[PDB]
Amino acid sequence: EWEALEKKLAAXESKCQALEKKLQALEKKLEALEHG
Amino acid sequence: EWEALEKKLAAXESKCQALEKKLQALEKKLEALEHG
Amino acid sequence: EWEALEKKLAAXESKCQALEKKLQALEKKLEALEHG
Ligand SMILES: [Zn+2]
Ligand SMILES: [Zn+2]
Ligand SMILES: [Zn+2]
Repeated sequence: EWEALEKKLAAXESKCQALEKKLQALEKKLEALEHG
Repeated sequence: EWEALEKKLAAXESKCQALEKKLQALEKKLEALEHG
Repeated sequence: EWEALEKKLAAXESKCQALEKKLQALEKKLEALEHG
């Protein structure tokens, strides 16, 4: 299913970008603890 | 290689889902420190 | 665009692998705090 694969890849991209931002948010909190 | 691309995309999905759960597990530990 | 989808999937893979390593790096720092 070609069109379904295109959409799956786009969802792939969205989920990774959301995880990158969630990792940055946790890094901010961890750094506050590390330098507190 | 069409069939190889389908499988690569499925592995893609599995790895992201595993990373999302690993991020949740680290968030739990960080929150315990933040509110300790 | 078949060739563009192949490349997008490869970028997908690279970004997940980079995020896995970033999560490991944050886990190392969190563990230092947790056992400090
Ligand atoms: Zn630091
Ligand atoms: Zn908190
Ligand atoms: Zn620990």
